Amino acid sequence: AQLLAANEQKFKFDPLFLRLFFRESYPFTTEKVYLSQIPGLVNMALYVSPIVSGEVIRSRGGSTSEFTPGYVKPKHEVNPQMTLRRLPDEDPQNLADPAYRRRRIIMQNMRDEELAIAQVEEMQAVSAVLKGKYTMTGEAFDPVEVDMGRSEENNITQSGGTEWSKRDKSTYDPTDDIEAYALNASGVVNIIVFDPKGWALFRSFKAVKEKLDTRRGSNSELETAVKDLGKAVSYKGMYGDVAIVVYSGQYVENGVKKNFLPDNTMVLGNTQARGLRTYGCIQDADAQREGINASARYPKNWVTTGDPAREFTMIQSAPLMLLADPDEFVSVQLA
Amino acid sequence: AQLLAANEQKFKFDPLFLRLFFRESYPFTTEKVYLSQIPGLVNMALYVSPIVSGEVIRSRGGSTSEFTPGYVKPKHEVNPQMTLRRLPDEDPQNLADPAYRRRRIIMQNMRDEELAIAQVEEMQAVSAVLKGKYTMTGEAFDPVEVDMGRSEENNITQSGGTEWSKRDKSTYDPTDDIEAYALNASGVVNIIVFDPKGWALFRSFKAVKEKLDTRRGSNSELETAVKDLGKAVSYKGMYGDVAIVVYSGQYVENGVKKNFLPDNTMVLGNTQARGLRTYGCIQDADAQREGINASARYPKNWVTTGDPAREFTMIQSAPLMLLADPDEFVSVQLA
Amino acid sequence: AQLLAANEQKFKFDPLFLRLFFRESYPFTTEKVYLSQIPGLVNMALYVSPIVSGEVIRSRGGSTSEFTPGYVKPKHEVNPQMTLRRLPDEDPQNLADPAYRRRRIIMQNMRDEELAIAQVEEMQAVSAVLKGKYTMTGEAFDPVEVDMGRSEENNITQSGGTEWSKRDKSTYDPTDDIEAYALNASGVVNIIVFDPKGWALFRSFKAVKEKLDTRRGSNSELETAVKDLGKAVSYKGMYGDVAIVVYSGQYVENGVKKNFLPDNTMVLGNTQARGLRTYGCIQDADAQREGINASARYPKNWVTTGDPAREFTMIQSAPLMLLADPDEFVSVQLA
Repeated sequence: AQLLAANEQKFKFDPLFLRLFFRESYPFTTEKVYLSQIPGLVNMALYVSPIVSGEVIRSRGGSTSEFTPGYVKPKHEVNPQMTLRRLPDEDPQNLADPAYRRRRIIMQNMRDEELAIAQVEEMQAVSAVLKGKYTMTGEAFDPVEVDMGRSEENNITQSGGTEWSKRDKSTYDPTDDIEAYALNASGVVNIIVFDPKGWALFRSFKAVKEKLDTRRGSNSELETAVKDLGKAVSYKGMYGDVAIVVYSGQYVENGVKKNFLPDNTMVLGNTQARGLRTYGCIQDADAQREGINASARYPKNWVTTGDPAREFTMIQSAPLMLLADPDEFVSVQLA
Repeated sequence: AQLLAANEQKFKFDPLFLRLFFRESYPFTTEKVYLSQIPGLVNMALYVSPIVSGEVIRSRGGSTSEFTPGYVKPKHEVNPQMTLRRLPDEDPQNLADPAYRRRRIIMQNMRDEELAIAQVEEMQAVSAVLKGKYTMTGEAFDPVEVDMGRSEENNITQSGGTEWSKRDKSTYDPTDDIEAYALNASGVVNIIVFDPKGWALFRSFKAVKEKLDTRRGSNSELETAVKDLGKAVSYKGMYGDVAIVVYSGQYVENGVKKNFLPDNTMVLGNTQARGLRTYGCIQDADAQREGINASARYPKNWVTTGDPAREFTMIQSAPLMLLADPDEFVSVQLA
Repeated sequence: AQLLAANEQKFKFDPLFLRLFFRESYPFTTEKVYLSQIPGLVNMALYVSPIVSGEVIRSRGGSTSEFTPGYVKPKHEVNPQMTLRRLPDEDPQNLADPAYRRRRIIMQNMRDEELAIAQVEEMQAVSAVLKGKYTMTGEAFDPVEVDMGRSEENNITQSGGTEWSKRDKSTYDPTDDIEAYALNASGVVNIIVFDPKGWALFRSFKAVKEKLDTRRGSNSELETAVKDLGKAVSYKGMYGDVAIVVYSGQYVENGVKKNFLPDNTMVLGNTQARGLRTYGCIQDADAQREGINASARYPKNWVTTGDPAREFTMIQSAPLMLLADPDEFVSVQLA
């Protein structure tokens, strides 16, 4: 089989959430995850006279710790009936060699599952900032609930007497409403990312556009982060001191697509809300022998025999996407 | 005759339609086309338990996976009496020798036939993604039809009820219509290709003019693709968020030049579609003898005798320009 | 461990359907079964002009493709414990060597497995020609439907209108019904395979008994199949231009006998009806490293470790028994 060092991927394709909210990463050296091992936040100074030594500061963080991550693991065959994509300006002379073809196929595969893996921690963050509840289920999985510690005002839906859909589309000003939503944000609101169908309702108000600064160039760094995701994310403009993003990326189930966000929903938060990227041990006998129990991803290649007589490529990880302050975002289910 | 090494062109002049959507290519090592060998689409990661168990991900090609390549041969003769094109910086002195005469006329031929066949792949590609229907006809060839699988919702016709011509050119704003036609796109649209006639009635609205971006163009490296083949391809700027482009491509019929697209017909879709460039095998003795049947093009030359005591040059190809998801585009039948 | 040279079967138990309808066999090299690659039939040649360029035969036509094979892999074990089944007329002194008895028991083990896979293909074939539609399902092998394309009038039921039980066994004659069901046969019918208990009532009509001919010897070679499976094949005699046989074949379920023909069934068809014996790929990496992907059967023997410290025996296959023309038979459901 192939050596473990064959990990030539070097691609950063985090779908709009791992690349903006969960910059920090904390792998774990133990199977389960203990939340109480995060570094945490620090107090003021403990002002003291310069004659006596003071007390030592210790940061612990949170109370509940005993969580357990999901353990997805994609596995794939490399049956050399694979019709290789014709790389431009590649000589067909190398196409004769079975070894080059096999290496090409396994490298294509590695990309295949690396696109297959990103989605799970993607909707992990989606569920994180949608309600702050996280249920993980599945066959042969022992479903687990995760409570992030959210309040109920972070999930207010516009469902009263007056809604954005059943009022004036010309004279109403959505601002007063957006600050009414963002007042209980535990911080400055900075991202008002939209679901496109919901944005269709939002933009219907003209009062948006006479104040919508949709100048090219969000802030000169947001586009430096979002152009790579040219298929799923789009940037509208400035609503003054804040940015507007429309995201319609889709996760595909066994046979059909599905959008990550609920249709008529929007969320409020900030670009600097720190989010944890905790991972778990890789319970591979080989991994313990190579001291890589603490990592994010793990490739493997091996040749089985007898019943499934083939050779396979293997990935496994433990994503338990977390956010430091669940209440830093408020979710409005539009109506 | 000249050998197979006489393939020194290495020029990429595909007019805007093999470059924006079908960037990849899949030659086949079989006479027919099987979607089973197509990698297809990635799937979920399937939350599962630890090492206790594990199951293989298997990617299907759907139900229909049989197709007939569009195999075709242009033929030319090398009659050493044809008048040579007066290229610049071309010395007649090193042209008097028949050796240069022949090697230049054969090459000028070579070019004009890949130009014709390239027109052909573009024609079949636009036929496929203009409505989702697609057909394969030709004299001395059995008629063939291919269904891309386009949904009925992505073939909207403007003529029904509410056209664009009989509205007020000063107040009727087409942002509402473009958004209502882009909602059912199965993906955020960013390329808004127009036709030379249809663009006029669209742009006629004054509300369009002010919001239009024209400052040098600020989309992407697409400008590099546009300025190369700028003859039939025109670029205006940004619709606020998306690219506005007018295509005026032409193809040579029996004796008449005809536009690539019907006049009042618009295409809407993404800048990163997944488009297939499948090819059949090269059904001839020699290519099989060097085993290069899996390729886009095949040049070859000989001198045939007896009844046609003359020399001939062939190009063989077999395209079936194909699209994974027909529903990531919508066809607006304007009027 | 024994190699692939352990192929010593030479046993023909093709049960009355492989000799009579399924004469020709063809395994592919691609995973799916495409009918568009059958050799097809050949018609009468043409009287070509003496000295002229001729025509090349092109024997294709009829796609009807894209059917998936019925993969089956029954396992067995070679624990050298059981007393051998004493082979008639074999040298017994060499039984002292345990290596010989191992090489004998592996053969005996392959014998039962090939009997079982013949059982698989036989209830596949009978299920093929009784209604057309063929459903194959099982654990770890998802349900699969294969539709032959039989018209609704190929499965006439005697219960429709007048049954045969409420008929005089001393005055009524079944002839008119015979030609009535024989007209929509897409060919002459000369086989009337019966279910013996539903055929006793067929004999119950007096006219059948004397109208049946009992001259020793069939039309041409019908006894050839009869003399092989004498315990379950019987040839009753002649009915003018149609030959009467009764099949009483049975197969093992997990531990029990089941009959092949449902009680009240008659089938009418032609001796020369074309039925393919298609076979699928062998999904075994060893096959590709020996390039034996195109085969009907595949031996395999290896040694398992850790939990099941045993040695296994394997024959993997995937029959997809097929009819060129589903309307080539009439299955009258008696009543």
